Amino acid sequence: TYNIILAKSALELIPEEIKNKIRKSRVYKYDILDSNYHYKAMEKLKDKEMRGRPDIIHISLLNILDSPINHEKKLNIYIHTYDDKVLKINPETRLPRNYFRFLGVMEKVLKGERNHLIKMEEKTLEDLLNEINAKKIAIMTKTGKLTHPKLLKEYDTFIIGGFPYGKLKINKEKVFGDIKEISIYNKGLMAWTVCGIICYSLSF
Amino acid sequence: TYNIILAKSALELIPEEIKNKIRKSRVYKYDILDSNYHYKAMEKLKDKEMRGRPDIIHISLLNILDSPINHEKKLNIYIHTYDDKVLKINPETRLPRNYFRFLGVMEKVLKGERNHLIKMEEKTLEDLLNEINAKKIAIMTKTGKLTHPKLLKEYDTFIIGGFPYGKLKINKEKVFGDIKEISIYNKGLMAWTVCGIICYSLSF
Ligand SMILES: Nc1ncnc2c1ncn2[C@@H]1O[C@H](C[C@@H](N)CC[C@H](N)C(=O)O)[C@@H](O)[C@H]1O
Ligand SMILES: Nc1ncnc2c1ncn2[C@@H]1O[C@H](C[C@@H](N)CC[C@H](N)C(=O)O)[C@@H](O)[C@H]1O
Repeated sequence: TYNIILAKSALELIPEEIKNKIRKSRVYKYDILDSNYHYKAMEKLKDKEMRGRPDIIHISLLNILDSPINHEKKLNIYIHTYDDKVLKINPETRLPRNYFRFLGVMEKVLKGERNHLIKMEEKTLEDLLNEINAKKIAIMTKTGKLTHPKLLKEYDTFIIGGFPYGKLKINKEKVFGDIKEISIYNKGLMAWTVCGIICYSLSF
Repeated sequence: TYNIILAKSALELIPEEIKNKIRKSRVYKYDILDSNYHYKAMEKLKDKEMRGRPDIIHISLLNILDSPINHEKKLNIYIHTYDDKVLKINPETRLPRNYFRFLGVMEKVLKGERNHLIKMEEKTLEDLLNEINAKKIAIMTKTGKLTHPKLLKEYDTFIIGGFPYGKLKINKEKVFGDIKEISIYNKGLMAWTVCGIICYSLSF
């Protein structure tokens, strides 16, 4: 099996820090940080530029969950969040295609309510890698070594940034497995495209 | 330069027959049929089971538009709809990631408002195929002949149903080019997954 991880993902409950600046409305009734609705209240938020984009996770998961490699039960799926929660997504999860419905599911999971298909734990990215015994880790990034996807089969673990803008940073000395930075294209792609390219390279 | 077509797509202004059963609301203000909001009003609509799913198109287009093969300007992109409209999607279209905003864009286009990146014409699928001079056509369907994605490069035109349930029906006698039915996997996949698999085959 392969592990696929969307890491430092822009999927969080609204940070206490800024709840005071959030005026609630009926157009958006979720406690999930979303820049489309909280852009102002996020102005002085640390790393604001990489937070508040849950649709990156939604769209990527729609791609991952439906991929042949996942239908063949050959994937382990994890969402690691900006604030160090890890969601293990059961391969048979039926993810709502509706964005708001999606937010509703995630809101409950992140608040610790039980979900037999999506397990949540508090955990750093590095600890996750060690506990699943990731051995050869490909960190996907447009600034890594250009690499043909037919070579991706050589790694057992793939990490894709689940965030809008930035670069994925990981503490080498805290990870037992070997980490390699890998680009599969010379332009910046969206996260779900990268997830798709990985999944399909694993089947074909 | 390849043609990719999402065909008989579940993307329509509310059908004349059931307009009287559907009121704009604050929850969903768009004149686009969506069964997540209009399920009951669609009870007695013909082919209801393959209509009212704009999200299939939204997600597929997000995959297509961000694919390397499209960044390299090697795609022509078409949405053919259930009611015989054809939307030509400029490769540089920046499609809203937000579903409702996507609906707002598509609603205007379908109503005939000028959009310089998305052109709309009344047109059947067969007519579309003839106009673009499709010669070697792969119709994707799980029931077709299984074909490793590696071979997709031999065709010039790909057709994927932009609908939830059923099978694409095409009058071959009305089509100049050659049509083969092709399966890329031994299981029903979602349309966006098939689009993605095709797009990535074309680049690797
Ligand atoms: N050309 C690429 N090769 C490998 N991974 C990529 C590529 N483009 C985007 N990604 C992944 O997509 C994630 C989220 C992106 N919105 C950020 C892209 C950013 N330009 C980057 O390469 O880090 C990134 O953190 C990367 O992991
Ligand atoms: N295993 C598959 N191999 C090739 N194309 C597929 C496959 N599964 C779905 N598609 C395409 O995706 C479209 C949308 C589907 N939701 C329809 C599912 C239906 N089971 C079918 O294969 O036709 C279909 O019209 C096909 O064009």
